[PDB]
Amino acid sequence: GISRDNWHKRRKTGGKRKPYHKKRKYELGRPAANTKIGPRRIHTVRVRGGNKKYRALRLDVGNFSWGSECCTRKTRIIDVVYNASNNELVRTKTLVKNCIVLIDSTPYRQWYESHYALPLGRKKGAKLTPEEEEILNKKRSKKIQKKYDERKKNAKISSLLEEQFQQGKLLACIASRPGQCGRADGYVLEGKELEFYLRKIKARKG
Amino acid sequence: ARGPKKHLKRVAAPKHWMLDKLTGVFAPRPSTGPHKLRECLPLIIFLRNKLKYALTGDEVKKICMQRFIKIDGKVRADITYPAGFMDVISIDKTGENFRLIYDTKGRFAVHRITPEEAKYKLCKVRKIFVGTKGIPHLVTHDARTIRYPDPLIKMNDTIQIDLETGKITDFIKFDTGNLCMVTGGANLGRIGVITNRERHPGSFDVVHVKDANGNSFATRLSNIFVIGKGNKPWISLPRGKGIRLTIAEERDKRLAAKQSSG
Amino acid sequence: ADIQTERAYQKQPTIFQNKKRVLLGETGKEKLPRYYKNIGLGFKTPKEAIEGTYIDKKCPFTGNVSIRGRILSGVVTKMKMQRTIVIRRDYLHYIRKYNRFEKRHKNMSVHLSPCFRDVQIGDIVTVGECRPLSKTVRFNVLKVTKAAGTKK
RNA sequence: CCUCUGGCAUGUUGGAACAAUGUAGGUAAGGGAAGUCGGCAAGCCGGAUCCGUAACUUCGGGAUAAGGAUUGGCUCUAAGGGCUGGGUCGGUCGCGGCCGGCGCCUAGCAGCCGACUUAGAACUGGUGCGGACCAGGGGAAUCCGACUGUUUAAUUAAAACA
RNA sequence: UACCUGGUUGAUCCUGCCAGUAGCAUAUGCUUGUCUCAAAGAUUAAGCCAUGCAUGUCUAAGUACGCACGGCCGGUACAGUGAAACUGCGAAUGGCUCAUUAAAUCAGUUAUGGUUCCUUUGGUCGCCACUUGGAUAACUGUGGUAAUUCUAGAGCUAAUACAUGCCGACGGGCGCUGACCCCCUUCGCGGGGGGGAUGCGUGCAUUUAUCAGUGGUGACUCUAGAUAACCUCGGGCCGAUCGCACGCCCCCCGUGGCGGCGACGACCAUUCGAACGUCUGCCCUAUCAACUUUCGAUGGUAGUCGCCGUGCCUACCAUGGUGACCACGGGUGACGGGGAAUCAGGGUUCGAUUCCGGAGAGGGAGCCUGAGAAACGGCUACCACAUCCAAGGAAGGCAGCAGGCGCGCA
RNA sequence: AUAUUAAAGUUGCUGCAGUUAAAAAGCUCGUAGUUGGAUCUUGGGAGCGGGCGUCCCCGCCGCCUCUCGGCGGGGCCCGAAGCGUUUACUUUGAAAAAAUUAGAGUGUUCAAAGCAGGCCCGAGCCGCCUGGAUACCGCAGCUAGGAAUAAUGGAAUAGGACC
RNA sequence: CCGCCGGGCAGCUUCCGGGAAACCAAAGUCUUUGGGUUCCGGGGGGAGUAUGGUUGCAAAGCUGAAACUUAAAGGAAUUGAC
RNA sequence: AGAAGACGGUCGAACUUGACUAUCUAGAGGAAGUAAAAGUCGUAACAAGGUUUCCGUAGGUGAACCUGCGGAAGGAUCAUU
Ligand SMILES: [Mg+2]
Ligand SMILES: [Mg+2]
Ligand SMILES: [Mg+2]
Ligand SMILES: [Mg+2]
Ligand SMILES: [Mg+2]
Ligand SMILES: [Mg+2]
Ligand SMILES: [Mg+2]
Ligand SMILES: [Mg+2]
Ligand SMILES: [Mg+2]
Ligand SMILES: [Mg+2]
Ligand SMILES: [Mg+2]
Ligand SMILES: [Mg+2]
Ligand SMILES: [Mg+2]
Ligand SMILES: [Mg+2]
Ligand SMILES: [Mg+2]
Ligand SMILES: [Mg+2]
Ligand SMILES: [Mg+2]
Ligand SMILES: [Mg+2]
Ligand SMILES: [Mg+2]
Ligand SMILES: [Mg+2]
Ligand SMILES: [Mg+2]
Ligand SMILES: [Mg+2]
Ligand SMILES: [Mg+2]
Ligand SMILES: [Mg+2]
Ligand SMILES: [Mg+2]
Ligand SMILES: [Mg+2]
Ligand SMILES: [Mg+2]
Ligand SMILES: [Mg+2]
Ligand SMILES: [Mg+2]
Ligand SMILES: [Mg+2]
Ligand SMILES: [Mg+2]
Ligand SMILES: [Mg+2]
Ligand SMILES: [Mg+2]
Ligand SMILES: [Mg+2]
Repeated sequence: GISRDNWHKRRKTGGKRKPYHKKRKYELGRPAANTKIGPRRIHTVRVRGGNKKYRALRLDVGNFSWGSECCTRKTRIIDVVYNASNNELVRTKTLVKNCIVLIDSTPYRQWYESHYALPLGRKKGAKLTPEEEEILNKKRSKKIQKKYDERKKNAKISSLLEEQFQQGKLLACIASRPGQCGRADGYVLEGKELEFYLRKIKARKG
Repeated sequence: ARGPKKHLKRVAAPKHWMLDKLTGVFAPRPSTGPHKLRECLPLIIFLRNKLKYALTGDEVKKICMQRFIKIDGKVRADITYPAGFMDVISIDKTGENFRLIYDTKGRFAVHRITPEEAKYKLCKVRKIFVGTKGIPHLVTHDARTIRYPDPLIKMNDTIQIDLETGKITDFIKFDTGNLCMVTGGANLGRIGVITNRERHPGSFDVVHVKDANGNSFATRLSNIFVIGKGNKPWISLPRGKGIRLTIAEERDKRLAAKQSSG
Repeated sequence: ADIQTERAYQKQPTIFQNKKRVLLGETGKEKLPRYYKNIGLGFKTPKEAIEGTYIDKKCPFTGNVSIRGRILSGVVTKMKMQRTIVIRRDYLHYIRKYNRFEKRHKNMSVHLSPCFRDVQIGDIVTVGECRPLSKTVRFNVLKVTKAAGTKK
């Protein structure tokens, strides 16, 4: 059909190999998924030895990790922003491995508000007045306050991330291979990497 | 070769089955099992070729399917089951019990044994494991995944499996001054203490041997398999004692047996 | 800059360049905690692997690539492929009829780790067989000698 | 080919018809030079990009040889350039200078400007797209004259003269 | 047995060949009493094929209400044979041929720390459950078509086929959360020590990310462990399953527990392998000297696919890669090898042909099922051959075994 | 009849020719190719063994290491390591499908074959005894000895070791 | 004029040893066969032809086959005949 | 749950059309070779072959051949004071 195999192409020297047999059902490819963003549409595929490959065709969510902080809520894949291989893939909005998507910051924000007991994403007095006070309001005292004071200069998040949170999406890289596995699991960009991809995206915009 | 092979030509078959030319086109071909095809004595060949218990395959089929034959104390109804090295073959209705230990030629001797002893078997460890929840395993040469062994049984060492229980019952560690039967290549069925082991990284490990009667040789670790702590082994051995006479010495011994003894 | 030349970010995997919130400046003195391995067979992982800041996945020291099987020696003759070289193994092939030999040269393409600076041509090199990491290339450079003739 | 500036009144007249013959333009089913002294006449071909290019040869050519493909609209992507800027720290003198010490982007980075092209991709239309205009029909051969040049103003442009 | 004779000359010695001489195949001629073995459509035409056969299958143990036989027993479904049909497995082996194919096949050698693996063998296998849903085949009966191993509509009726899905299990055990509570100290904020209801998780496999370094190896990004989540969502998985033979025991009477097999699965090892890779090796040919390359040539980076590793393919870069040590191209009366025939020592030639490996089923291509096929005694096209047609349509593949035609010395 | 091997030292590596029999480029330079002078540890020393001494034979003078492991200070010498400067060469070993071949054994009646056979035994033994060997298997790959031959290194605008 | 030494061109001389020989101190150190290395022949004819390729202003040069034919062609030396 | 169907992709048979390449062949006329043969013309060559032959190269000629230049000894001179 659409065969992967060395037999059909030239030798190191340049000369043409001759086809000593016909195509085989293992020296084999398949047509690509090139999965888009959108509500979940996955197809299963039987492969060699039986088994299954779960080819994502559409994909809305993904299980991205905040690295440093070590939380990893499941999140909506909001948009594909950049992809090192090819620019048409970004234009299409096509998730592949090492696509630099954005993801909806919300769950990480929520975890940070719960855990570190501070606000994230700056505002006047709409989020701070009703909900954050209720998350705080220390009827216990002593123990929990000592814990959250032990969560000291330690909260001190990166400046790039904080800006992204206050906007409300996070630059994130896909680590899974959608078209084989079916998931779009990845990690959030941080530090030097983040600095690099933000710089790439700025150069693209001009 | 569109898929797997389901035959074995005669002549293509292993030498050490003693399978003759003129009879038919095929040999049996072992079943898949705990031993490598080219390292077996299929039940049918153990019976009708070597015992002469049966005459045909059909007779062997009949012997087997009364559930008479009992390979490592379990009952096998496959005539092509690969019984192989250091197993048992308990036959019950007669009460002979064999073992499959290599002759000094390297042919699997017909080696009858006592019913005590026919309990246990001896086995090499191919590898040690650590499976889930930290539970360790062995894997024998005859593909027994024993679990929770002694934290000391390491690779190439040999264990005394009980059989009916299963499970290990004391073992011998692979070091110099230990009895060693060879299960491959040129020195097949020779037996002798180790002497020296030369670790080569990458390529595999040559292990020297010295026979009781002063004759030295070597092999590669894989073929070797230990059977006791120096001179005294942990099993019975077939007569000849895995010593390997030179063709001239054998001829002399045959000549002496003839004429004089009778 | 410097290391990040390609369009994607170029990091070593298997180290997490991130966990930091303490005094004494941003990050440590060495800054990035460099992963390397040793390749065994009594081959010295070089200084420029462990010290050096480059990355390369195909480098046998600082990358996913296992040396195994054959180890051959050749001699370097072209260095125009990037992170790779052609090395010319020579040998005397015997014909029996004429109880004589004939020279024969197989010139293998060979991956050259950037831990090795100062590799010239005409350099006796040792290559370990590895998994195939290009159409032609299967062999990573392991150690270099250069001493046959021209200078240290 | 269409337009502005400027210029004209259709070239010594008008009106009404829309016959034949004409002059000048077009189009034609099926065939395709059967027409004729003779493909005369007209028709095919035509622009560009990308391929591809024979015999023969004075080795320069032949050559747009021949023979193929693509071409619109729209929405994007990539690739090609200039200018200016750091002498920051300390001192002192009037944001500016002068001195001394660091720095010294010496892989450069930052901000500000500006023609125009080339390549690639997506979509799209009743397969239409060099949409009008402009714009080579090809080949195989023979005769003559090498060639470019010249020639009978008003019947001979040639193989004649040079 | 390391062997030579005849022939140029009037004669001679040579160079030199031709001719004899002996093997081995293929054929053919004449001939032929007995017996043991024994090759046999390879050479030409991988040219064409009439007829028949060459792959099916049931145990005590997945479904039996054919009524086709019969029981021995009724009525507590079932008892025992049992065609059929669904279910499962097989049909990828074998057999044939050698067209292709010249570092390709293939051989020795090694890798898979770069993957798959039906089966076998061994490990794992904590309110419908006193057992759920409806569908269909055989069987019954209406048929349609000229014609096929065509099938439609209506009746029924099962399952280990196809579906759904629970008790277990310890308001208990361990991670986080923590309404709160208690003890000590302090001028007191504070500091230290303990306990603790209610919530969320309460993992084998999957995918991602982080942490720490039980057992391993020349060799880890291994194996195992800890945290965070995710579910490759009904089309992730085991989670939690159907059949047969004996027939037992309860500090106890109607219940609750019990061994011996079969069959079934997710994961790990094993085996049979398969699949790619490593090193070294092949006949003639220069009247083949340069070849390869934006239609992957050689590298690099990130993907895609694939069982995985790799220009396998895509994007973006780089300009490499092979060659007189014969590349590239052409040829082969070329499948490779084991081996065969000659032979003193060397060699020379042959190897379609019974073992191993490959490749192929008129030619090309595409694919379904499946552990395994790019299958051909499986399908879908086209081409080329051909067969019935009631002319609307339908079927086909002997390089299986016999046999025919044809080709031919064979 | 034809294919083919020996004959054919008439393809020649072993092993042919090239003054006149066929045959040395008209001559020189010249890269790949092929081929390349001599040179470095030796006599000796000490013993076991053979024909006070002489002549032939056999283990010894792999060095260094103790920076490494151990069969509050140590020895003892093995695992590791400066691995044999880096190969070829040679010898040993391991690994090598069988069939064929070579070749043991064995009266298929003989043989070509085949892998079996043979015994005690009146059969009362209710059986027994043995086989189904070895060799070879280019080249390349792997293993450890040897170091003559042949390559190939190291200290020369200086560098080897040293509480 | 008489010697010696090196290296030239040759000469005579012989049972050096070769060689079918004529001859050759090289054409010797060859069945007692291996210092190194180039080129090159393989009965006679067809044929240095045809064909391609290449060089040359040309004349030609280099490279360079086959079918078919043929039992000898050829070398040296001897006796004759001429 | 889901059949026919359709846009687009992909592999891709096949046909049409060139393009190069190999092997096989018909062909007026031309020009070779070899063989038979009881032809024709001469005599080139071997004896000094009656002009030593022979080589390279030009021209010529019914045919062998001849001539010119420079070579050759494979000469009909190892020698000529
Ligand atoms: Mg030889
Ligand atoms: Mg007008
Ligand atoms: Mg007017
Ligand atoms: Mg006018
Ligand atoms: Mg018309
Ligand atoms: Mg007419
Ligand atoms: Mg006409
Ligand atoms: Mg015209
Ligand atoms: Mg033209
Ligand atoms: Mg003319
Ligand atoms: Mg003119
Ligand atoms: Mg005029
Ligand atoms: Mg005119
Ligand atoms: Mg005569
Ligand atoms: Mg002959
Ligand atoms: Mg087969
Ligand atoms: Mg396996
Ligand atoms: Mg052929
Ligand atoms: Mg075969
Ligand atoms: Mg096939
Ligand atoms: Mg056929
Ligand atoms: Mg097929
Ligand atoms: Mg068939
Ligand atoms: Mg011969
Ligand atoms: Mg001979
Ligand atoms: Mg000769
Ligand atoms: Mg001559
Ligand atoms: Mg000369
Ligand atoms: Mg020398
Ligand atoms: Mg000579
Ligand atoms: Mg000689
Ligand atoms: Mg000749
Ligand atoms: Mg006459
Ligand atoms: Mg002559």
